[PDB]
Amino acid sequence: ADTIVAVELDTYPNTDIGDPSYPHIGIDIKSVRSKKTAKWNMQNGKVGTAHIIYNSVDKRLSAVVSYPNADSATVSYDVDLDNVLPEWVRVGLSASTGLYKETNTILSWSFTSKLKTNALHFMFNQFSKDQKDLILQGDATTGTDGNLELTRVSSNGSPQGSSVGRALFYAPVHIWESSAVVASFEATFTFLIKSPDSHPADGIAFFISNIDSSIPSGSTGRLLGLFPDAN
Amino acid sequence: ADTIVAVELDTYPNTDIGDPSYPHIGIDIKSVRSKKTAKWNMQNGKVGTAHIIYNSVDKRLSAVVSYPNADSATVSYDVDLDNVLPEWVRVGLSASTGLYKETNTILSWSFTSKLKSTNALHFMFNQFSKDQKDLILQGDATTGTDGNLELTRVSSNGSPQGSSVGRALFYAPVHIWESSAVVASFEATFTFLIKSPDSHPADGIAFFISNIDSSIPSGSTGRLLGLFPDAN
Amino acid sequence: ADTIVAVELDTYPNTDIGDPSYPHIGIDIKSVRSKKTAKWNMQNGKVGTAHIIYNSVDKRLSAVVSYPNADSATVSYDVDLDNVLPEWVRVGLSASTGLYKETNTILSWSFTSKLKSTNALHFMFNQFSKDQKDLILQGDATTGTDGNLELTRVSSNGSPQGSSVGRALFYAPVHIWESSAVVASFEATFTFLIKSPDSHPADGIAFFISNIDSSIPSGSTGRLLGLFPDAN
Amino acid sequence: ADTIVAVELDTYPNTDIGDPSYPHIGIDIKSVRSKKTAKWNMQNGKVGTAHIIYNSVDKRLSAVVSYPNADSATVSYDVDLDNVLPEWVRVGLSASTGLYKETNTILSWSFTSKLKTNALHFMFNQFSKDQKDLILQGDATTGTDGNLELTRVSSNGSPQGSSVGRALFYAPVHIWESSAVVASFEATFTFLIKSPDSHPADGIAFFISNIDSSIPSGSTGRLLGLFPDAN
DNA sequence: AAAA
DNA sequence: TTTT
DNA sequence: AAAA
DNA sequence: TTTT
Ligand SMILES: *OCCCCCCNc1c(NCCOCCO[C@H]2O[C@H](CO)[C@@H](O)[C@H](O)[C@@H]2O)c(=O)c1=O
Ligand SMILES: *OCCCCCCNc1c(NCCOCCO[C@H]2O[C@H](CO)[C@@H](O)[C@H](O)[C@@H]2O)c(=O)c1=O
Ligand SMILES: *OCCCCCCNc1c(NCCOCCO[C@H]2O[C@H](CO)[C@@H](O)[C@H](O)[C@@H]2O)c(=O)c1=O
Ligand SMILES: *OCCCCCCNc1c(NCCOCCO[C@H]2O[C@H](CO)[C@@H](O)[C@H](O)[C@@H]2O)c(=O)c1=O
Ligand SMILES: [Ca+2]
Ligand SMILES: [Ca+2]
Ligand SMILES: [Ca+2]
Ligand SMILES: [Ca+2]
Ligand SMILES: [Mn+2]
Ligand SMILES: [Mn+2]
Ligand SMILES: [Mn+2]
Ligand SMILES: [Mn+2]
Repeated sequence: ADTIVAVELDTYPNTDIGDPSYPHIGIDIKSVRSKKTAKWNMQNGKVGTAHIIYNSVDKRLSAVVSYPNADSATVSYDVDLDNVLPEWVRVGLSASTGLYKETNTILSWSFTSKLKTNALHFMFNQFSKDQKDLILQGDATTGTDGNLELTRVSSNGSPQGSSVGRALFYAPVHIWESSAVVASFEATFTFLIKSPDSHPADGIAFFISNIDSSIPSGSTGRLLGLFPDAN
Repeated sequence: ADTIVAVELDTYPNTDIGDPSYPHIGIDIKSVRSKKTAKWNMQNGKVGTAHIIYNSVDKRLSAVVSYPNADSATVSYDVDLDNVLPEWVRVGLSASTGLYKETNTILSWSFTSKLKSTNALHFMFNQFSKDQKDLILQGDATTGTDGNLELTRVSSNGSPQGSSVGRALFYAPVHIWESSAVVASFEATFTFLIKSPDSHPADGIAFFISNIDSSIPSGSTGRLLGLFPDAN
Repeated sequence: ADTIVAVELDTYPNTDIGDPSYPHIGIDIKSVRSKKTAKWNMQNGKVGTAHIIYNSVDKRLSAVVSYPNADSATVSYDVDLDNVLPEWVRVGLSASTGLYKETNTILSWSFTSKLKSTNALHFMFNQFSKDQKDLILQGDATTGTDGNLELTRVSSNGSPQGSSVGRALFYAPVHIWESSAVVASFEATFTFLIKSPDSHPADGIAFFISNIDSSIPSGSTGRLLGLFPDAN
Repeated sequence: ADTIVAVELDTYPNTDIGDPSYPHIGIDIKSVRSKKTAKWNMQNGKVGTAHIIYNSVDKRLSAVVSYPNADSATVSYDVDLDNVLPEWVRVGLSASTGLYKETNTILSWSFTSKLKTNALHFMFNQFSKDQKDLILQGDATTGTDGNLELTRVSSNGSPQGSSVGRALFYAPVHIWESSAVVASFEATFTFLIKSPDSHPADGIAFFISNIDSSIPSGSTGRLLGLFPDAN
């Protein structure tokens, strides 16, 4: 299948599949059962911020998710992405809903990759009606107040259940080389998760994948648009 | 047909199509007949450097080509690329040979594009791998040979072949202008090594912005530099 | 005296010194009498944005000032800063009030300078701390008030004071031009909030490049914008 | 005294002060006795490259020193620079010689700092005769083939013993804030260490210090222009 | 995350 | 460097 | 880093 | 908004 490494902003605890009993951030390595998690105090309708970092030296994938005027959440997992991912990858944001639902609004996404030096950088602070350096998969859309809406939102602004959508940057990234001195990537995105319901689901993920990655069929809900099963 | 705006490093004067009677740098807008040129003192087998710049304010496309410890060459043309290009483009390097030949070696290529309605794209190649998947290679272009980009065919001994044409396009489309936008800018830098046995080299290198789906137009070896289907 | 090149956001028309009879943006070169101006539709209490650009190729200094969902203003002047400025400079924001007054609030300031003989300097302020040690604060300028830079004096209730002048210079000198150099460029962006009770605001904000040792010239409140010792 | 955190490229083993019996790279925290070291195969007269990285998340200071076509060296030490350094600092390169000598030539120096976002970046690939965004201390000089020569080199190109010199970037850097989400810095420099003698000494360091840092008197040789004593 |  |  |  |  697809090979996936993601940082999940999981809003809906699924204990059936190893999620803690609380909204959490996790590092996922080729499984939705996160290799490490941390408690995350998600804030309904507040604009939040995610930072994902990694290098070839420390080989440590870390993330930090923040809101204005509140303690942030942070998770870290030592993994050699030489041993998980192919040298060439695409990077993306994925989001899903199931029985329960939420807006998965992205307001900004930036990415920097360095490899010795070769460099790639992009920054989206607005998203146009037809954003041709993005590959939109499933329910993802652009042009709605200059935002990226990963999951379906009706004309009345109401979020839909059983939705899944991703956004991949068009150009493949060189993420690791055998004969390389230093490699690093940084990712930042701002998100707005809103539910009128007292159960928000299912969350957002930054993800690196094989270039040809697709939404695995039925990967709505707990699977967050990343995984075909919950192993 | 393709819509093309290029900065040509033209090494071979083609008088049949308006090229001056000397190696020149020029701005080409939907034609190989440059809108403006300048004398260029090309140095056979010396590593040279090109800088291309533009913004939505001055709407002036300029370029500067340099060698170590020698006077540079410069050309400038006022053009609104809002009126010339589609909003969405790919950026590339093209090179060709014909009857006469030269190595069209690229050692480095960087590109920065910024657009405030800030959105930004930046890439920098200082080495090129055997399989460079964020480049679309067209015709004879190849990567992996001493970490370089070889736009036109080169034998095992580095000896250049005639009647060759190749381009390299960055994979991701670029937002180069928007109607509802305050400031847009791009800069491009690349280093090149043009080498010929004999003091008769051809045909040159170009930085080019095109429609995303741009391909090497049929027969566009030699004078046409991998950009133009005819010489209008 | 100080050697000054500025882009003025002049809110108060001073006819005694050649200002047009409207709020304007202008290029000032060693004089408060702008070398060129343009009408500027200032918006009282709206967060606005300024972009200043220049390169050694076009040798054209341009600026663009914008508000949300409204036509921008633009001004451009051809000047060789090789002939005007010293090689080594400091960059700054200046603001002043006189008889009439306004908040001169800066919310963000970024600067990029590149010079190939590539040498590069980049800074970006999106928040400003209580003690910002990579800024040299001159006169009434202060930091820490809601993470902003307040160039001129503002009461506890945000009410602006008259007869105020303040500047903020980046601490490190910038290499803005070299004799033996191929390409040099700088860009500057800052966001500002100009607010007055009453439709009579004064006196405005400027991005400025100066001799490293530049100080607020004596008496340079009001029309002189913290830049000029007299109005020549 | 001055507060110093450095990555030392130590070419001369001083066993009297805890250096291993081989040329090494080390992390120094307010002492020349490195908190951690690693074997370094220094190459006489070859242009080498150093990378220093750190973030507020992993709070891990790492470095990697490389030459063309040879295995690199890398060292890492977990330290919270909130607890070592002041919020405001200057960054610099220091080099020294003693009884034994070497050219301490710097050909390039770049630095990036990010703090949430506020950012500082500089890159020197050439150094002019009068480089006014550098504070040169002791024997450091610029203009000699566009290089930075940290220690004294005679008119005949011969390196001098008992030399010490540093180069600090002019503008102070915000390296950590109490109420901050993410902070990172990256540093790259290329160096050319050459000795006609069979004993090269004493090495090069990237260093962060109090803004007002000075060459401690007699910090030639083993002390590398950083430390007043060898505790 | 709160009630059965 | 060939062709008018 | 090599010899005493 | 005052002064010619
Ligand atoms: O502090 C945490 C508050 C979250 C609400 C507490 C849980 N409430 C709850 C559960 N728990 C079992 C979860 O599995 C059933 C839901 O499965 C479907 O819905 C989710 C959400 O969209 C999705 O991940 C699945 O794939 C599937 O579509 C209940 O049954 C209940 O109520
Ligand atoms: O013995 C000294 C040789 C020096 C070369 C002289 C070049 N001739 C020349 C021209 N105009 C005629 C050029 O046409 C050449 C034929 O064109 C073919 O070759 C070129 C080079 O690859 C290519 O551009 C064409 O498309 C075609 O393949 C001058 O003005 C001048 O000098
Ligand atoms: O009741 C409606 C009031 C509207 C204000 C009218 C402004 N007057 C005016 C001028 N020219 C005269 C301006 O001189 C004002 C005195 O100058 C002092 O105040 C200003 C503002 O701080 C400052 O620039 C000076 O340096 C000095 O402090 C027009 O053309 C126009 O309109
Ligand atoms: O594989 C490693 C090869 C390096 C040479 C082997 C050591 N040779 C050596 C020593 N060892 C004792 C070192 O302390 C004496 C030198 O001290 C003076 O010189 C150094 C170098 O410039 C400096 O760090 C000190 O501060 C002082 O100036 C010898 O005595 C000998 O020979
Ligand atoms: Ca879940
Ligand atoms: Ca030609
Ligand atoms: Ca005025
Ligand atoms: Ca030592
Ligand atoms: Mn989970
Ligand atoms: Mn031509
Ligand atoms: Mn004015
Ligand atoms: Mn040591």
